[PDB]
Amino acid sequence: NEDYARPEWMIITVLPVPPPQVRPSIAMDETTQGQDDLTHKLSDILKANINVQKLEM
Amino acid sequence: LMAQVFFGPTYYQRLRHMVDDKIHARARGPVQVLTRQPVEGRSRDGGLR
RNA sequence: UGCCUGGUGUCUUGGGUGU
Repeated sequence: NEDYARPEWMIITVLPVPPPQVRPSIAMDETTQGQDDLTHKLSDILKANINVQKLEM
Repeated sequence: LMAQVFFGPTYYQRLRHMVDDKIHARARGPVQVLTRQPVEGRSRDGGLR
């Protein structure tokens, strides 16, 4: 569909970052809280993006 | 009684399942952080599915 | 006059209850 599903949109060029409501953090104990799995995966993705940008230039 | 009754001693044993350890009710209470639905468990004042 | 408090992990696993 030209308006809604264009074929080139199947390739990701910009990634949407969900709000913390989607990936809430949990307090494992009284002091240390735990980052969610999605948060760690997004951190890894962003590190890889930074690495690619640094290497390219 | 018009009917005679079978009558005698028998060995009975009390099992761990008592009603006061199973009765549970909930009007409102804690909810999960991710889904904002009632938590699971009688010990946690949870809801029924 | 010295004045009163609601806020509860997550993920696995294991053993059980009723069909």
